[PDB]
Amino acid sequence: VQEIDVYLAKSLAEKLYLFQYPVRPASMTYDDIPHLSAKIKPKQQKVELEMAIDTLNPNYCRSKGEQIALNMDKQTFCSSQTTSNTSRYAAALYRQGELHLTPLHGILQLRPSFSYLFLQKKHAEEPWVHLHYYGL
Amino acid sequence: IPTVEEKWRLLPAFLKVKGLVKQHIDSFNYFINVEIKKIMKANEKVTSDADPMWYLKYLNIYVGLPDVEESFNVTRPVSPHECRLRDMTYSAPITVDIEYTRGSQRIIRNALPIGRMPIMLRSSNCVLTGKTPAEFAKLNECPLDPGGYFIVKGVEKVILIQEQLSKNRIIVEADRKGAVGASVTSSTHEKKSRTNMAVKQGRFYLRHNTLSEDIPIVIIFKAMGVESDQEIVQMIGTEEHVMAAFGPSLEECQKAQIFTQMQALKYIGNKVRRQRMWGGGPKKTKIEEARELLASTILTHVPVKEFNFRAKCIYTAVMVRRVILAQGDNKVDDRDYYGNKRLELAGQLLSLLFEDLFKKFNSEMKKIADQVIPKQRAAQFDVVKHMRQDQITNGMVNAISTGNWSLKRFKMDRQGVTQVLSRLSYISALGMMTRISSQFEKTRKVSGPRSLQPSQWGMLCPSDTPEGEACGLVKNLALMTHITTDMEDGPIVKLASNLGVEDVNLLCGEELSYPNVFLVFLNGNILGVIRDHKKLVNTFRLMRRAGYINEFVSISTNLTDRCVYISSDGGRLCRPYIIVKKQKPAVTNKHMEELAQGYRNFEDFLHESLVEYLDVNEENDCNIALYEHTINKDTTHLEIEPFTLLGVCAGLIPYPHHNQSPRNTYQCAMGKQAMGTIGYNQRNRIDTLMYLLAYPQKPMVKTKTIELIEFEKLPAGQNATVAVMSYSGYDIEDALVLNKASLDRGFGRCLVYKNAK
Amino acid sequence: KFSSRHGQKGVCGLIVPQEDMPFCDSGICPDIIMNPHGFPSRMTVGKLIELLAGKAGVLDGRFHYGTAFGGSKVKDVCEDLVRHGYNYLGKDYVTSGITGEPLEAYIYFGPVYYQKLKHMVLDKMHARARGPRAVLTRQPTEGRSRDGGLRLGEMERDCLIGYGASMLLLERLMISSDA
Amino acid sequence: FSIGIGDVTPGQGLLKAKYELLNAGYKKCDEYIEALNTGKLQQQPGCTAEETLEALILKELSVIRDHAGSACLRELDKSNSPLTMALCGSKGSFINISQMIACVGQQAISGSRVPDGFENRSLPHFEKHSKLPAAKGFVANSFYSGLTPTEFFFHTMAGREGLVDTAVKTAETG
Amino acid sequence: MIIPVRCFTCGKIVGNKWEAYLGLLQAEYTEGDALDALGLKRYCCRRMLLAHVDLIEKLLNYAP
Amino acid sequence: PGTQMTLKTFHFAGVASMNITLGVPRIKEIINASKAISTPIITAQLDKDDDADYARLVKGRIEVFLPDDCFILVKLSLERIRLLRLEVNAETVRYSICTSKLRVKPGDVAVHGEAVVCVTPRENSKSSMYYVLQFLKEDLPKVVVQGIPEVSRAVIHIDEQSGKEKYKLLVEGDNLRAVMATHGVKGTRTTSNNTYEVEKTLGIEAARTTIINEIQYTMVNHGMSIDRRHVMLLSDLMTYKGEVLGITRFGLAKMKESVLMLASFEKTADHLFDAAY
Amino acid sequence: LTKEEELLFLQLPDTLPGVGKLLIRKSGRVQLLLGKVTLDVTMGTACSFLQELVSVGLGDSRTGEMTVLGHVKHKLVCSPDF
Amino acid sequence: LLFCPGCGNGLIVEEGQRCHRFSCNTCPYVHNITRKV
Repeated sequence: VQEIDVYLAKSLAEKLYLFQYPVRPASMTYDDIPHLSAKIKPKQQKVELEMAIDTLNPNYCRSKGEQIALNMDKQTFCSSQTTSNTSRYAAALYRQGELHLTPLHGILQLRPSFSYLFLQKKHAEEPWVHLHYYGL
Repeated sequence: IPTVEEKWRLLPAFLKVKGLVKQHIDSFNYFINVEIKKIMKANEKVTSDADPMWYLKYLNIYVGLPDVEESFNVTRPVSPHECRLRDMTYSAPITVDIEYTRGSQRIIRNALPIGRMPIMLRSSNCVLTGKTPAEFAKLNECPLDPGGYFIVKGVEKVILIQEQLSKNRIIVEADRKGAVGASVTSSTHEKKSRTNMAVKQGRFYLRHNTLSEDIPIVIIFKAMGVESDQEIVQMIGTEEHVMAAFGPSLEECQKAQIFTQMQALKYIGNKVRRQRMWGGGPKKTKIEEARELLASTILTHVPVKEFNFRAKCIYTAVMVRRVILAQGDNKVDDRDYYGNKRLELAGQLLSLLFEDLFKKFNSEMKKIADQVIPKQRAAQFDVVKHMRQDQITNGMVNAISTGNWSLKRFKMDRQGVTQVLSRLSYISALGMMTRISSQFEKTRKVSGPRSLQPSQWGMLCPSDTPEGEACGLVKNLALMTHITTDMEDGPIVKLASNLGVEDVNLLCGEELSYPNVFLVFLNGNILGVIRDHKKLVNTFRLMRRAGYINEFVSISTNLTDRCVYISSDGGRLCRPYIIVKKQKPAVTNKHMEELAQGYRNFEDFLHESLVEYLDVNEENDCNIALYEHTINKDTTHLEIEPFTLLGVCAGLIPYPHHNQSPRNTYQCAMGKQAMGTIGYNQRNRIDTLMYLLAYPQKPMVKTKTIELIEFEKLPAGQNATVAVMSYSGYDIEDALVLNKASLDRGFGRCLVYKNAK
Repeated sequence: KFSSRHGQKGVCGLIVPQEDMPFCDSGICPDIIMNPHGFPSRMTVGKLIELLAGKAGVLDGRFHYGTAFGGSKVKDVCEDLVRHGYNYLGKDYVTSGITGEPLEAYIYFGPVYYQKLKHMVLDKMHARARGPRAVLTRQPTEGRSRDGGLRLGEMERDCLIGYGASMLLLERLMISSDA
Repeated sequence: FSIGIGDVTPGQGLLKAKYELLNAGYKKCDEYIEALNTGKLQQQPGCTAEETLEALILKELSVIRDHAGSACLRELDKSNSPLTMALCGSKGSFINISQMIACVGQQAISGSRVPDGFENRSLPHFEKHSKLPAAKGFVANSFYSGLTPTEFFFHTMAGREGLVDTAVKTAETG
Repeated sequence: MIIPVRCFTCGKIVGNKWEAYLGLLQAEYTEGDALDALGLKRYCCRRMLLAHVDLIEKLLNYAP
Repeated sequence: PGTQMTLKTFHFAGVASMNITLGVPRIKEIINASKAISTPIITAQLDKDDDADYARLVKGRIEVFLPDDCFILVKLSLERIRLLRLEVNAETVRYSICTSKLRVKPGDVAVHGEAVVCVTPRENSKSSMYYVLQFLKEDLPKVVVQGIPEVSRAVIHIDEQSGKEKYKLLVEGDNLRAVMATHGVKGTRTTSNNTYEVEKTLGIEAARTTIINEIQYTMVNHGMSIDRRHVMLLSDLMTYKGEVLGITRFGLAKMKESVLMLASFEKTADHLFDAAY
Repeated sequence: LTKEEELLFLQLPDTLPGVGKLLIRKSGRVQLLLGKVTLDVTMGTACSFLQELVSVGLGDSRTGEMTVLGHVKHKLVCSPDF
Repeated sequence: LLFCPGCGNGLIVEEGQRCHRFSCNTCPYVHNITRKV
């Protein structure tokens, strides 16, 4: 009968935006986040990054990007936004001793954009981005 | 008092507010009441394109009842006699106030007739409701006429009830050759037919309403971009067979090319056939892949109603997974199942015609407005020029009379709907009413949907068949089988957001997971994720069963597929049933001294979980029992009574046990036309074949359902002494030696009338 | 046309006078007569019972019910017939009018409820004097709008030509409409 | 001739031969229907065997009706109607002095017992996935002691053959 | 509509016996015994009263 | 006799499988001789007078593993499954897969594959790097396991009729000459149930007799025995010119017949107007 | 359910303003006895991990720095059961 | 069979002539492969 109590933690959750990845289930793979070159919008995130590709394998057929452009190689994302359970109370970090509720903002899915060829007012302009680590 | 009498005295309890005919009057009452205002919501608001915006605006269109009540017979009030003799028609004008957005500013709100509603005789506007068999003298009419039939130039025209299959619903058949995912949706507008096919050896394409050819699905999923084709395959499924079988289509698409949306979709941008309307796209020169994608908001053409295309994506990706029925050779989904067939009814056809005649009149008003610009006068929109008034009259009467609901917006020029009441007695006067008529049945002589399916035990009669051509194709909705019109989907959306039904925009193609039972079909409308069907469904039942949401909202829990429906839309048959409470029927053997004498006023056996309303589906879930006497303790509902599958015209045989089925089909055809006492009107009226008797006699081996008809006050045949005896070679193949001296003493007169006009 | 309440739609073969019909012993002689040849191959046993609850409901004053899946069984009705003086089986003990002595095998009786249908033999009086082939629409008297009578359509002349006699067919040709 | 009722009442001294055979028949059908989950007998042979506990139960109910019939035509005292309308080919046969005495079962649909039409069960007034001589049409009540509302609705679905048989007969022949 | 003066298969006169039952259904015998205090000792006339529907009253309610 | 009786004849038939197939509507198929017939059923005897095993040997004579990657194609369940189903061989599989290596699409002959005791079918080098697709499907299905190269399922009747034990082959695939190599046989008694096929495969009066007996199977169901001379006359009408063109409901290329039947297309339409113009 | 140190994600049915407590009951029927005593007796949810989420708290690097914190756990729901 | 996990696209060749290795179309990456059915 663990009666653990839930803090209605007011620690600002306006910052909290869930990011989803219906992309990377194959081998528990992650982004190894930095890899930054980071670009993000507040509304329709469109997270554009430095998902530079590995190099151990033989050259990864770099002639592909060299056909048009690869300047290592960004594997960027456009956020498939959703309106969803974020406003239910969309919980957060939970120990076995403490429980901190925080109400998030709109969840956004993330997927590669395949750039093979009114947010622009300021939301699309916003990508000055720094994904970084701080125990907080 | 006993265990039994309770369940056989629920009949006069529900046969008063919603009984045997009264579905007709209920539907049309609502359609007078509110649905006409609903169609008023299709206001004009477009009429002044080349104008200083002199739009009209219907303030409130009611059937003679904006601020008025006695406008329900507007020929100086007139009974059905003064309509069956003078040959006149019922008429109530569909009056309305209008809200000229006039540039000369006279916002004129006069009550303007827009036509006439042919009022169903004995609706909640007629002068024959709430009246006693004494008040039925000055109105020349019986108290116990069926009621619900129209007045067409002095001719009683009933409206046969059709059986048109459900909209909004996948139909995953299995041809002997290949599977067919044919989701024949609608939007109350048109028979849109966005069918998928198992086309060519694992190759999937869409015979959309228009599109010029067969479009490989993976390109379709591109059109609602999920471009990470990994996501396509993982969403369609995660097992071996599904992935492998779908593989060929992604392989063919990629071998063509893999592009995102701005390319490889010109492959469908030009391959579109609704491009055939080059002249129908006069403005918006913007027309190609991106632009049939801009007009791909209507490329919904399905129940699911979003702008971010993930809803249509998952709809196609459950389509594509419920067309590959995991080697769809063993899985079969049959058409003729009365959860699928939803009865469109006299009122519903009148609602289509409400919609279409008001829109046609508004279109001609729009045309007059769009030509009247040179007129510098005030009467660009004025009532005086607004003068098709009382010509919706002709449209309605032509529809009800010729039987032609001739249309343009709904793609059906139906003919053969309305018929004339066979007033040979009041037995066939009912049998004509409460009749359901079949529909396409693609090859009607291919007798698949001709034998009576076990799927409406109750709701349609077993023995009412006109042997010949209309056997199994004209149907008597013959008893207790209540009927639903429409609901509000909102207060199930709320219980979905609460009760543990997720938002599908929080998950991806996990949807092959057996704990995750994920049919949540709120009337076709999209879907709901969360698991725990065996709690959502059961608490939803046990929430409506206690005074909350209106007891009609059936929910099926099938386990072969992950089926949990929420069907809260029209056309549904129904029935009442006694709640067993899983151990013992919740009527407690002593509701009789409330079922009969004083109180539990009534239908308050629906606000107490005591007796409740099923559908076909929910009957496919529950476990009913015939009698209490043989309940075995797993039963969910209880039969009120066995004798109400045999219905109003068909429950006339005495002891229909012992006869064959052919014999009761014969009788339940013959008994209709048999000469009888038309009732109480007879002499006051004039009508063609009033085949009276002169000395009729009540039945004498009668049935508890002969009383309920009230048509044992009006018996149709003499009651005859009879032997069983072979006289002399004339009797032989069903022939009768009827003695004279009883024809002489009056056995079986006739009073054949006829009519010269 | 008659019906029966059991899809047993007989027709008036004879019309006998009163004095010839069998009389039981009390004085009752039939109105209708059936012969027991509509039952054993149609198996309407919902009629051998209706005549039990008629004659048991009137001989006692009752007014009986046989209702779908309920009703009133054969035993109580039999005992009612006993109480007012008849068989369990309600089979009377009739003598024959024609000759004046008992029928050898007993005779079922009791009330039935005969319906009297439409479609008689007076609304169905039809006959045609002559048929020529006209000039207006250049038709013979086909079906209605010219007379009642016949209409040798598809299967009818299909039978007509299928006889096997030469100038029987020739006569049919020479008398068809006009020659 | 006067068919009364005693012409179609079986004695109360050989109703037994219907009740006891109903017990035996339902017993053996239940035995096999239980078996097809464990299979100790067993089907396979048959080939197939999924619904080849169909042919066996079909012929068990056939044995039931044959026994019943032959009980409908022994004690009939020879001074009888329909007995004397099937001893002489006159009107009706020996399978109509049985549907009026002991056992009108079993109906069919297409030379096969009543299919489903609710999922895995014919009628809802029954239990899921459980074929038996009741959940798939088998009337057992002679029209004398007429029937029950789960033996009538399996009668107007083989009854609706002679109304579809004699109604698409004139489709090809015409 | 009105009472057959003769029992179609008996002969007995009947029409004299409908304004007694409407006075002998309120002395409140059982119908089966209002139709024994007036003579009807056969099938026939028991039918011809027990089975008949006096539409006379209800029709004449609005005759003109 | 197609109109009167359909009741106590085609429904007992209550209830069993094994060779009760059609009744009156076979008249339609005989008269029309339409190719859309869904029962091309071709009966034929066997090593008839035998026991179940004695004929079962020839019955068997009448007539599935992991495809891999990294330079390998597939394998087969060449184990006793085939050795207990029907006498074939891994070499037979090699021979079959050699035949066009596919149906209707240009696979290869590749001369050849199956260089192991169990087949290694040597997915031909990716010259058409397009598809492993055909490489999988064209070998996945049956090639040497159809028994006629175009047929539905074969049938077996281990049935004791006419006292002794009869053994037939109710094959369901056109056409005759499928019974060339049924070394049973019984070639004297080979028969058919499709008029136009037996027209070309077998003799003329053979097809006449088959038309006689075909309409004399639609009438053996109970009662009805129409005169044999009537079906004899109909069969004589069938085969004026020898080459059997049975009287169809739409027309025939038989000039000694009546030209009237040609016009009866059910029914007259605009085609006669077009011919008139 | 489970009693661990995950970083979960709840759903709560929408209650307008008319400290929480996961006062788990016996037999696993986990409840939420909350002020305004309404009992949102709830958890046990359809799973995930085809999505490998990240629970970023946007630091607004136009003014701050974003942080990847709480990638994903077994999401939770609430449904006030009756 | 398998999906090139870089940009979520398809796999193409066998390449067993050299080894297990790939050039996923439009996802310019390399992985190895193995084990269809």
